[PDB]
Amino acid sequence: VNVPKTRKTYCSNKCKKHTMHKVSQYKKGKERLSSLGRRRYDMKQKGFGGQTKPVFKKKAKTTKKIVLKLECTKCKKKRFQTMKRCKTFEMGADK
Amino acid sequence: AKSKNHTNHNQNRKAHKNGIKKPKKHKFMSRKGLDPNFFRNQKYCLKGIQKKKKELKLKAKQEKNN
Amino acid sequence: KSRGKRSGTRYKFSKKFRKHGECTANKYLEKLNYGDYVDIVCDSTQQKGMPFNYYHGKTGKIFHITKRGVGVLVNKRVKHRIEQKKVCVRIEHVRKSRCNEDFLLRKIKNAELIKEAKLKNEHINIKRKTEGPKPAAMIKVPPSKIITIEPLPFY
RNA sequence: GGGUAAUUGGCGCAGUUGGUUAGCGCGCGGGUCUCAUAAUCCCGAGGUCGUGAGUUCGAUCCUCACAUUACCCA
RNA sequence: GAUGUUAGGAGGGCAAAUCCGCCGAAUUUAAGCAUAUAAUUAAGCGGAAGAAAAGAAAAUAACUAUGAUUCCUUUAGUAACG
RNA sequence: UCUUAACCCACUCGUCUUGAAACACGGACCAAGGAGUCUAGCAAAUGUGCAAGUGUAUAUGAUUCUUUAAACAUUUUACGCAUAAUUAAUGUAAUAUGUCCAUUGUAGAUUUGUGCCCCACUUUGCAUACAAUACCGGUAAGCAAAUGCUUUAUUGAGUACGAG
RNA sequence: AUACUGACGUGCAAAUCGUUCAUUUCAAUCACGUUUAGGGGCGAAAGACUAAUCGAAAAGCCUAUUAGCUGGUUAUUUUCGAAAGAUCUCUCAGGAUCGCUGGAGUUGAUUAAUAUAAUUUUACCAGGUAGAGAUAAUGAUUAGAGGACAGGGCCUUGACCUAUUCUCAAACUCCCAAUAGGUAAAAAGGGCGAAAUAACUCAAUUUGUAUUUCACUCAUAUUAAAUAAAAUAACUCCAAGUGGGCCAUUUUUGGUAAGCAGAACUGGCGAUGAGGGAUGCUCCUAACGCUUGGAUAAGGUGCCUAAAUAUUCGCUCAUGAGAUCCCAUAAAAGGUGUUGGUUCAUAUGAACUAGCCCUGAAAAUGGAUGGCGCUAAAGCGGAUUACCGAUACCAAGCCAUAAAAAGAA
RNA sequence: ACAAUGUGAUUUCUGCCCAGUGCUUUGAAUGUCAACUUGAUGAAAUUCAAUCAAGCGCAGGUAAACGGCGGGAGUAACUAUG
RNA sequence: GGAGACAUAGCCAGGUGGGGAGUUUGACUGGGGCGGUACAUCUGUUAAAUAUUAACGCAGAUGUCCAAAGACAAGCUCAAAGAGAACAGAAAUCUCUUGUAGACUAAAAGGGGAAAAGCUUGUUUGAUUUCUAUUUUCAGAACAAGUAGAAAACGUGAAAGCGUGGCCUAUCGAUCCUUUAUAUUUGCAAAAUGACGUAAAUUACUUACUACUGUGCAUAUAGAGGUGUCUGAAAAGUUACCACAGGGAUAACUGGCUUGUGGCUGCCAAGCGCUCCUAGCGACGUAGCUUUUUGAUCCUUCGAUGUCGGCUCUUCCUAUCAUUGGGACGCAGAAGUCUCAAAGUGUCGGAUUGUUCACCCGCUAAUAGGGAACGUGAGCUGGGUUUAGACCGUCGUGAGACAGGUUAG
RNA sequence: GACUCGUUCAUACUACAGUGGAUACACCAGAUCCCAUCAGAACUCUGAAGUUAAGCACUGUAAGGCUUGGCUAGUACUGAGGUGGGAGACCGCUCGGGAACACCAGGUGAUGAGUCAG
Repeated sequence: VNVPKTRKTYCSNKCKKHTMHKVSQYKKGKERLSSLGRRRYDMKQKGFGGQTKPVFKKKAKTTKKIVLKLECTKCKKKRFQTMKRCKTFEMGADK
Repeated sequence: AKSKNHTNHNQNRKAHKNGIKKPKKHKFMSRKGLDPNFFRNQKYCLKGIQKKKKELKLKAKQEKNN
Repeated sequence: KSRGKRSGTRYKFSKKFRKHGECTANKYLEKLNYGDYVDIVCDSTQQKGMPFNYYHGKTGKIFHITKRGVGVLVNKRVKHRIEQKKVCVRIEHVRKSRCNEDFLLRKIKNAELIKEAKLKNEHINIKRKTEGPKPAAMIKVPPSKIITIEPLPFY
């Protein structure tokens, strides 16, 4: 599946009008060490007693839903767009 | 262990026992999802008619009072 | 095993022989007022607004109308109880019913008949006849025209 | 997922901001008794996308594949 | 610092309900179980008294402010943890 | 009454079980013992008292001190639950002063009248059912400097003379 | 402690006895003292042994440990009375939650009514199964006939056409039943008018809509089609038990079949006696307070056994007759057995046919029309009566329950 | 000698393979690999980098270590076998 | 004496760590394990003409693909068949005629589609934001997939219109947590952090007035990271050393149903039998019986019906092997084959094997076939199979496995 | 007569013929501009010189098809009952409901609104 890199569309925030957006691919990045859940988990882990939780380990599906990041040129407020899970994803490629 | 997996048997017999129940057939019902535009217009109509009726009733009452 | 939306619909939703091809243009003109009775007959020349299997061949009151949609109150048997279900369909499948029209025609005919009778002060049994037993009668049969019969031999 | 290293002609490998190689091999001609041999053809999306500059396969960035280790509240 | 059958004295052990220090489980609960839970419990070991412990502000509040400690009534099955 | 007879009938009880008289299990006999309770907290039901309140807590007080380890008493905003909701939250919070009037319907109990008693009109219009409007908290959306505004959407275990 | 797998095996013994046998100066045997202790000891190693206790000793406590599993789970009468479906479940011996049940209450009916109904009616739909079709389509599929593209010498094999022909399909369909299903049948409404109201509608302040207010007026002395121990209804609450099921007809899928596996509709059975089926959880009859008399059902009427050795017309002899739904086996094929037919020929020969009967017809404890028995049947097939025959039915009494009348000298 | 195993008198012999898993030997050329340390950034918390631990990896050694130890065709004066 | 600021020890930190610990080790399931997924789903069929509806029933499909294969308009008509046109042939392109779909429509299969839904071309990004009413399964919960709208903003077409993903039916995911978006919404608990900002004012603890005010953490709202045992535990083996709670809801044993399988008997008559259907046979076919086999089954028994065989002993059967009496013959006698009445009487010695079975050898009159809970364990025997020890192979990293053998039991 | 919009959506179709063109439809004439292409073929535009030859209308055909009706046939099938028959397979009866193809006969259209021309 292949999506072009700019798209004229309705802008949800700080607009009412259809205008151009730049299109990019969301990615998760490194979890913050001082985030509350990680702090609780770190505290549970610490000291004796071995691993303290579930580990989400069974592992089935081989794809992950593709999400486009939309940025309006006129007003710097961004918006998400979700669509079906696909195996091979391309941005701006061949016609 | 192998055990029978379905049957509709006896269900009908139970069902008729308290009778096949009917809905309660209310004359009016909520208009919530039904057509915006037309029902908002109606809300104005009801307010209009009601206001005229109220004003006339007040006029009769105050006039009767003197 | 599976039971998806158009499950088991093969012959039911398919058109009869020589009845393929788009919904006739005239058919959009038909009048729908609130509380009119209306049949739900599937088509398949139209795809949007196609209703689920059960509401095929059922008939109910119209309670709501949109740009091309029609809400129909249909009774559904669910185990020990009928309950009322609001089936939104598009106009191509909704058909103006006739069952109501029998009663309506009867009202009109009765009103005229009653008005005339009452004017003359001639008491009258306006209610439906509901076919009684056959009354007695006298019948001429020519004695030369009568035919007589026996059960046939076997072959 | 981290971090690292490797992918450049048929084959195998060097090189990095003023360069597209060297060897083997192939093709073809030259040459000492037969070969080793010299000479010339062969013959390069430098894994991928984009940027930074007088100037880039080389540097910044992007991504896949291969490799080695390690993480696995994912 | 030793040494002394030097002179005067003291401690040891028994008893435990309540009481004070430690040390310390698991069966169990989760319809399994690993974190939690059982429980700062039981067992183990030390020490007191007619009661003990605590106690005379490195307190709480954010009010018109309270004012050593203990207990009752309560806040409260709440803030909170998981 | 008991006792034998006689005609006709009549399979070991309990039990788990689709199906037990069973070649299913438990029962040699007898006597006595022997198994859905108590507390905590919650609920509805129903009873009972009081009623926008309610409960007198802990505790004090009494010529109360066999019973009494109960009963009795409690100088003109203690606490629980109720009396208002809602939102994560700073928090905000119920028509609205044209009038001590008490939002609008359709059915609908009870009442008044007519033409001591059935009617059919009228008349008042509870409970309740079904709707409808207002308005309050959250959220939208539109506006936006402000005691934030809005005819519009929504959402709530909300409200429209209490019920606990 | 080897063999006798000898004695004993409620022993002489919770390992004994007899006979046989292995062992004897050494890796020998015994005594006593001493050492090592429980996930520990010890083991020339068997998970052996550690006081009759060992793949984790014995004792007490934590501890009345815990158990979706087994067993048990206590007076009477009376009333109503289930389920063995369903969804989700580390779920299939469970639980939750629906279903189905009782109690409590209100509302409504209490006016032969409207609401209403496992029902029909008249309207009106919706259908694609049995069926039917192949020359209607798709797929199968057997034959020839008549014709104007290929190989060989007008001719042969054809292909290919055209009109035909034999047989076909859960997953083929021109067409298509029955049964089953839905909607319809008027008063809180409907009529035909007027007038209002709106920011909607439309070109339309009147073009509609919809509401509202007024008018006029629609059957009702059987009730806008019947029929109805039709309100014993609605509805709310709180809660139970249950969530293994099974059988018959008919429809039915798997399987050679199965008292087999799996479904569909209904009825049962389960939880249900009683009368009949000899005998029996399910078949037939019929559902049960206590009694008296009556008359029957289902079924019988030779005796067992209550009613007929009834009547009336037939058929039937069997040197393994036959005899009652379910239901307790019998076929293909034969018969110059008798009985009727039916078709042919010249009261005979032929050919068929179906009744009973015969052959085909073999199994183990002895042996089963229920038994004795039965042949001018007590057999088989009818018809005709009469009779006998239930906890069912009718009349009457008595009981409780339920409702109704009805009552504060 | 002490400790740890395997095998099991004598006699006769003790073949092949280090790929797999073990076990084992070298190291600052070497990839990764922890605390600490050390520097940079920031107002600080933080956030970043960097360093010669063993270990593994990288290079070998080892079968009286665990262990392991192939398959098709075709071919000789008869046929047969190969 | 020696070693020496190194050890050692203390505390951190990495590695190693079945030496030792704690624990787990799905479910369905015509026994269980193996195999499979029927566990989430979708088509057709089974399904019995509304809806419903099952089996480890049947034929299959699903975990994707897509900036166009999306959106809109316009133009065009396809598959195929015929007859033609240098190279040119069955295919090449071109032309004309015939062409209701025999094409194509991303992918199963079924629906739907011809001035299109197909194909070609133009323009585009609505594959958008916000919110309802709802349908399907269903508890009338959830997700998911839709249908009908509304408020926005747009896309296309001249315009009506149509467009809120794919012609319709499939293409999938709770809580916590993380992650990145959104806001003139909020918090960080006695306070403050834009900013002494803007005016004043006096010399100060001055007065008004300002939607926007540190880092970090947290919320609210919205996506996304995944639970395929798909309404969501982070989970491997073994026990023949084993324990306990239960189960005939469930195997290994009889009996029971059925009789595929086995065994036994028929019927047909093409042939075989020198010629000759039937003396003796008997294919192609076809109908039964039997329960001495093996199955299928899982009704009965798991708070125990003592599990093979031999020995011994008795009775029953007949589908007769001998003996007795007969009949037929491809019968000259003899030998014999088939056959009918026959169950009176009999039916053996051994070698070898745990053996049922088997095979010999020998006798014989013949060495028939069977039943009785596979007759016969409070009659025996214990060789086999089925406890603990042991061996060898293969298999398993291991503990260990073996419808392989072998030995003490 | 003719047209424009339609309706029912084959009695309206198809195949082969014949018959008809005042006015009308049409074919037909042309390419400057708008427009459209490979090509004025189509489409578009601009004409009005010719013509019923076709389209179109009307009618015909032992036409095919389609459509009513008969007849297939009370056949096939089926709801309810049955201590009915049949060894079984299956088949009657009682109360009911009741097809299809083929075949044969007829039929081959009807019509709403508006307009022009004798």
